[PDB]
Amino acid sequence: TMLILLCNVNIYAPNPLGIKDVLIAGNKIAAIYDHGQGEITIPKQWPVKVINFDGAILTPGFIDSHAHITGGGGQAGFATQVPPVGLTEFTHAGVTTVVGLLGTDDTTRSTENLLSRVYGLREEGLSAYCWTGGYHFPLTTITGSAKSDIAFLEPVIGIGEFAISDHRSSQPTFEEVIRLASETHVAGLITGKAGVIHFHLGDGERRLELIERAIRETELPARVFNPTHVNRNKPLFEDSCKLLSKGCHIDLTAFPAGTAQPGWEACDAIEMAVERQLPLEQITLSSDGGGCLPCMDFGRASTLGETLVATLNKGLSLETVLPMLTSNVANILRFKNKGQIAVGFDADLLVMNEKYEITDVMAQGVWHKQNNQTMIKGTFE
Amino acid sequence: TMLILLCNVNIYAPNPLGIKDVLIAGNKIAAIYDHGQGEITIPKQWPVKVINFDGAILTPGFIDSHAHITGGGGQAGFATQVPPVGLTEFTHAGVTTVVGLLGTDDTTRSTENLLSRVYGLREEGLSAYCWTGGYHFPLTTITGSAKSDIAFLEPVIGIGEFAISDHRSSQPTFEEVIRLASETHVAGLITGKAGVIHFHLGDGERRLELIERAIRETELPARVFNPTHVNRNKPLFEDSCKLLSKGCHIDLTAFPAGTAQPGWEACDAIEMAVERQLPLEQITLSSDGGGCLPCMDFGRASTLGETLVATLNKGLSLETVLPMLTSNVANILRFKNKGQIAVGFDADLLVMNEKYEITDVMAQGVWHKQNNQTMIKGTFE
Ligand SMILES: [Zn+2]
Ligand SMILES: [Zn+2]
Ligand SMILES: [Zn+2]
Ligand SMILES: [Zn+2]
Repeated sequence: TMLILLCNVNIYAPNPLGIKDVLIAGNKIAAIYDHGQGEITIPKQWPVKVINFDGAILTPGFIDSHAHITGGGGQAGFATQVPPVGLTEFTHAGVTTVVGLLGTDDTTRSTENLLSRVYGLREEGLSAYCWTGGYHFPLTTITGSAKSDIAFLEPVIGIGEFAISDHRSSQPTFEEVIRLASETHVAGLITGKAGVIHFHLGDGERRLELIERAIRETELPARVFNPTHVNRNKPLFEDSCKLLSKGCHIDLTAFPAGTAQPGWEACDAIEMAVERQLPLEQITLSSDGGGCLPCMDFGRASTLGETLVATLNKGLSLETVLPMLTSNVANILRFKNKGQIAVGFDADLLVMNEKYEITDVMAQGVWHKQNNQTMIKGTFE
Repeated sequence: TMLILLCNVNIYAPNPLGIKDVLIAGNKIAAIYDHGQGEITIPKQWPVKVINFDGAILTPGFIDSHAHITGGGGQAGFATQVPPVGLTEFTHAGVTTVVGLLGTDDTTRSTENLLSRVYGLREEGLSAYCWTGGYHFPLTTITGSAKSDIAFLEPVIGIGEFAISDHRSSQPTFEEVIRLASETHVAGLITGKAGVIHFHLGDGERRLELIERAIRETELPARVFNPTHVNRNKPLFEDSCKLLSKGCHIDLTAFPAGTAQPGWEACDAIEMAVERQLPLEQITLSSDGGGCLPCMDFGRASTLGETLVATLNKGLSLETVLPMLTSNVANILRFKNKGQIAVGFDADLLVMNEKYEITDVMAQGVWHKQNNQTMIKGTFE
């Protein structure tokens, strides 16, 4: 029903708030206040559903900035094209907002395909956005330019998974890179949208030279450049840590456990960042859901949960790591109503048990999972 | 604030519900129930503005399907280009949703201009959509076709205002017209949007020939063809009335003052339709706000309210005419959450005094005018 009162929840906003009651009205968070020792009087004509959670952890929904919502793959033949990722693979992993992109195969797939799937997910009740462009240069777009795509297509927030330091890249020059960045950046001012360029990094030894040079040589703000897969190898991760002091957000990939290659598992990279006193608000985590992870090995949204369990199991506190999946991502992507359990924000939230497994998932004030039961399924699941 | 309680309100939903209290949650209507007297016990922890309206009339907000949000004109030289229409021109006149369009000048003005203004008005708190094309063939678009415009640009709902039977038209062929109709119609299927073509009618003796012919010879549903300015002359009005038996929605223009010229004032046309027992659900009214009205007059949204008052002073009932500004528009344009005062619909509401003047205006749950005072101005008003 439209009003939902969630009683007795231990809120991580991601900041710890202690035990609270939270009123949801429509798709928004309407109130948060201390859990009174008795009950309240609710006027009878108002339809309100009341649920007592007996102190269970309450969290913002995860914001996954890197999902191949159309499916990725296609890098070892046509038969390796991954089908579309279903609604429940996001929601049951706790992802209430997704940002889709094309990757390596931006030749058989189009931005048309990508944006249609975005709207699909929106009709099914998920919050969804996307990146235009892909790995390659010139860019795959709808209207012919990144600038026009970001200006005129509401869900498109930036340029994404644009490849550098990778054998599958377009070997882009510095001039090409800073022109692209100038286009997302200015379109972001025009629209109020992220206006970032989300870089795919591979294993090339030039690492982040292009980004380091752009920031040094140019007036482009550091935040415009958002590299991902930064834990994929060790030298890269070191450079990415250094990159933090310029102002860049950096994005770890939650690789399926024991597949982090010769780089760092995301949980180890997080622990290292904490030990080292790095600015944790500039670090994010994404799943690479629907992507292939080449030597075939498939990305899925549930690795966010597992990375989080693995960090907690090391003795890191929930408040230290949770912003990496929530408020840190909302910050760089300019999702002003997401990523926080606070009055006026969207009612995107998760409930977890003592083991940190996600039992309940609400998106836009509507339950997609409840008491560990799927409430909402996608059209063809 | 997040919850607002409207007490003692005489609801026309548009259909008369009598005296109610109405609870607003965020941007939605959440409860409607019998007023009664006595307590109302609201929890102290829940922020709720309570407002008493002493029995005053409450209606849905007006939906204006035909507004030059960028300005129209340009038909008697370059100095006659109307400037953009400020937010309050819509809200002070009770328009909570607008559908913008290009007119005669789709040469120096672009869909990019139009769409940018849609997004402008959304940022200021109005609900706004638009038609792509404009008078002329080939169409003025962003992407290169209406099909892909309607499919990929969320606020674009169809094609309009496409000219037939006018000296300023492109003299389109029947083949040209039904091809455009197939385009919006199919895009309406793909997207769930209106999928209509909104035609400008001129004073040509051929009138609605091309639409009559499309409906008779093709499989295209009648609702796809949506002529406006049907009251501009008397033969055209007779023919448009006949067209209602085919299933089409027809659109009256609220010409100002005594400017209906050789046709009918919208108030008379409406009276005639009620006397003739035509299907009134298929009749709408739009302002042409920001347009030029050459033989030269100016459209403005406040003609809507005037036409309403003029029709009630004829002895017509509010519930008979009100749907023509609200629910009948929402129906043809497939604005499933607009046009009605009902639980689950968007909180777009007007309050009127006994003289049918609009004293309050709410758009998406936010007050733009309260107690005869302007609460929100456009960025440059
Ligand atoms: Zn990648
Ligand atoms: Zn990827
Ligand atoms: Zn016209
Ligand atoms: Zn017009």
